[PDB]
Amino acid sequence: NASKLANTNVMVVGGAGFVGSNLVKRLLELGVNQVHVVDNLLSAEKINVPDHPAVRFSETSITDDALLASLQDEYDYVFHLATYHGNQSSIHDPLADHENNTLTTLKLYERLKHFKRLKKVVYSAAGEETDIVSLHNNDSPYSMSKIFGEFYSVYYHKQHQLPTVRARFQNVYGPGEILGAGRWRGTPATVWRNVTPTFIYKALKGMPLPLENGGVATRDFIFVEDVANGLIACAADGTPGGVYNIASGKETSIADLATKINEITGNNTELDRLPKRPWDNFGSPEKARRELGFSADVSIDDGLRKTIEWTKANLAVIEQIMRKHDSALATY
Amino acid sequence: NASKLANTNVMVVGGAGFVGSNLVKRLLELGVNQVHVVDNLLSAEKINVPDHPAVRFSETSITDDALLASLQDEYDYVFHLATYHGNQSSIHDPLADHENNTLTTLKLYERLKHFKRLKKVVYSAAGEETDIVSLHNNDSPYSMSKIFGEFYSVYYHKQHQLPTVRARFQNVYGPGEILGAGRWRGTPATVWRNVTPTFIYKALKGMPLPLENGGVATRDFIFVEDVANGLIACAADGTPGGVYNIASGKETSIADLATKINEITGNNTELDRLPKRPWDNFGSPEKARRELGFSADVSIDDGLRKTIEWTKANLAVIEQIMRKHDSALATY
Ligand SMILES: NC(=O)c1ccc[n+]([C@@H]2O[C@H](COP(=O)([O-])OP(=O)(O)OC[C@H]3O[C@@H](n4cnc5c(N)ncnc54)[C@H](O)[C@@H]3O)[C@@H](O)[C@H]2O)c1
Ligand SMILES: NC(=O)c1ccc[n+]([C@@H]2O[C@H](COP(=O)([O-])OP(=O)(O)OC[C@H]3O[C@@H](n4cnc5c(N)ncnc54)[C@H](O)[C@@H]3O)[C@@H](O)[C@H]2O)c1
Ligand SMILES: O=c1ccn([C@@H]2O[C@H](COP(=O)(O)OP(=O)(O)O)[C@@H](O)[C@H]2O)c(=O)[nH]1
Ligand SMILES: O=c1ccn([C@@H]2O[C@H](COP(=O)(O)OP(=O)(O)O)[C@@H](O)[C@H]2O)c(=O)[nH]1
Repeated sequence: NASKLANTNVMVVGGAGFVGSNLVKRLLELGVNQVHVVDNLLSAEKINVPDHPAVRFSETSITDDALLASLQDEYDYVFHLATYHGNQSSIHDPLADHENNTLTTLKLYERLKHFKRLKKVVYSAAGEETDIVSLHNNDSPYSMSKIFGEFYSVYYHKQHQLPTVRARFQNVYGPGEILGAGRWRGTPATVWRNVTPTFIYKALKGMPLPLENGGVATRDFIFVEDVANGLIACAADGTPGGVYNIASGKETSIADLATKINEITGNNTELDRLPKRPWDNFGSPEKARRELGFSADVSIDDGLRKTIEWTKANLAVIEQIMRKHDSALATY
Repeated sequence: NASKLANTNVMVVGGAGFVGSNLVKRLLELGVNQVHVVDNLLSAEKINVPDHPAVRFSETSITDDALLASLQDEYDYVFHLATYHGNQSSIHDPLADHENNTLTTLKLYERLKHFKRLKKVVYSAAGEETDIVSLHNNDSPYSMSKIFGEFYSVYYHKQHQLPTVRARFQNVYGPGEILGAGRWRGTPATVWRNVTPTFIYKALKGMPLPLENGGVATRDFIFVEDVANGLIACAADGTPGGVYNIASGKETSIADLATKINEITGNNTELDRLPKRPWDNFGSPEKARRELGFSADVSIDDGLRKTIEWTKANLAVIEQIMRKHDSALATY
């Protein structure tokens, strides 16, 4: 990254969220002058937004015309992390997705296009790096919104010199991701938002972890603190118009993820495991390493321990948050 | 195409426009039961929408929630031709483009997704056929909106079986395209909307045609009546989820276009021409021929004659329409 960020003014759109909150904490620790958090708490909890003399919090949508018109050219860096969480919610309501996942990026970039203090605008794009995409195998409106944000990022850079850097990451896990965070977004995935926190929660309650299909599917998990540092490196040193995978380069099967969670938590229950076959089943981190000196080196073992310790410490709070969706969960 | 369209109920979004109006006239002549024209007249004139017992006209945006909620499952075919006209206007105001070029397709498809009477939804996509696209060399928000409409067309077909067919065409010319049609959209291109009507207008006024760079650039022009028939063929016989170039397969240089316009009109003024060089400079029509039996066979010579005859007959009306933008044109 850098202390290029020291004493700077930063906006984090979506900064009350999982990746966002973690980014905000890291920015504060790097000595930034200001974080302007813009977040509508659609998929977040206000407890993730510090009450801090340096942290200004606008509890508004980044699509709000008044808010946009009120923005001043007083930012060195903008991190655009807002999204409509996530695939399942977006399928359920593509219009809610569009408002909070496509229009967000367009109206934000439209406001920022003539700002001159901006050094970098870092857009969380989802998951060497190529800039060719298929109309097919976009499984959700969410996936289309994310890709549309990359189209916008490239356009605004070429047309208006908006200094955009697209940061592609996926399968982020760690402290600050709260099952049930924010409003009901249509489906049980509002609760059960990703495999890692679902597994950690269930394991801490001594419950059998539900392995789907023997858990043969693999993912390149990345610890959230590495993602924060990756985003910061993109800001500091990322080439305007450019794109970087922020990735661990290491794949872990869901069976193995489950196994590790159970052993750390001491959850002594059965795992419906199966051997991975060739027909059962990722981005290279080399560009970010070479160009930004960035490496995501937190192992799945270290990362799971830190996540579990945080979950344990905050279990009551998380449980109380989850419970707000009990009646919608029963209706589904 | 077919008389598969005989006695059917059809909606034409954007049906007061250039391609739209021509499509509506051809539908009426093929004996359709109903055309529901939905058009906000943003880049169109109401004189292009017939007052007809069979033609219902909603002078509303297709994004209007009330209108969308009011739509009944009473359509056999939908043609989605609305756009924010065009590249230049979209650069000027990407937000106006988005509203009338991206959100249009999404909210339309969202309403139509559970309609069961629908045989085909034909989307005008702009310009064998591949479904791979680059984030680069999208010159405008318009170009991004058009591509986003293809993402949506593919998604809605795969997810909801919406029977979409993407019709890719460009450089359409002919009767019904009126210089200055609709509202001021920010730039002189509101008047001077395309090279062909600009040239025909100027030539009829005995003015030198402004050839840019000796006119070496070439385009595959297509007569609007061939485009209408191409759209109808897509509706009748196009494969759901699929895409077709609707194209002439013949390239004409702007110098040659200018030359032909001058000779038909008898405009006896100079042309700043240059020889085309290899470094100075299109979609195949074969898929549509093979699969739909569709061929765009109107030559540039025949098409220009028909267009010029229409322009001549309607010159006063067109001039009066153009004049509404005099004060915005002077301000630009
Ligand atoms: N977590 C992952 O593995 C993952 C993977 C790939 C990409 N991403 C991307 O990373 C970014 C952050 O995701 P996250 O996991 O922190 O999820 P998240 O839901 O916790 O964070 C998104 C934040 O955006 C906010 N938001 C939603 N609509 C808004 C609007 N209109 N205006 C302002 N804020 C709004 C939410 O309230 C939330 O705080 C997103 O862009 C996402 O697409 C995440
Ligand atoms: N003319 C060409 O060479 C060309 C080339 C490639 C693609 N296309 C595509 O063909 C289609 C028709 O283009 P055209 O040349 O007839 O231009 P056009 O401007 O004449 O027609 C577009 C129509 O859409 C209407 N419209 C705009 N916003 C609307 C909204 N929100 N709701 C309903 N209607 C709305 C306009 O009022 C207009 O009648 C468009 O999709 C365009 O992108 C045209
Ligand atoms: O309760 C769960 C939740 C998910 N998974 C698996 O964990 C993986 C999660 O993948 P990812 O987070 O990348 O998103 P997804 O692929 O599901 O869209 C998938 O293989 C799921 O089958 C599981 O076994 N049990
Ligand atoms: O008054 C004009 C208008 C345009 N043109 C040329 O005609 C072509 C029009 O191209 P097209 O319609 O496909 O759209 P464009 O390429 O301009 O975006 C371009 O080469 C222009 O330089 C011209 O010579 N004189």
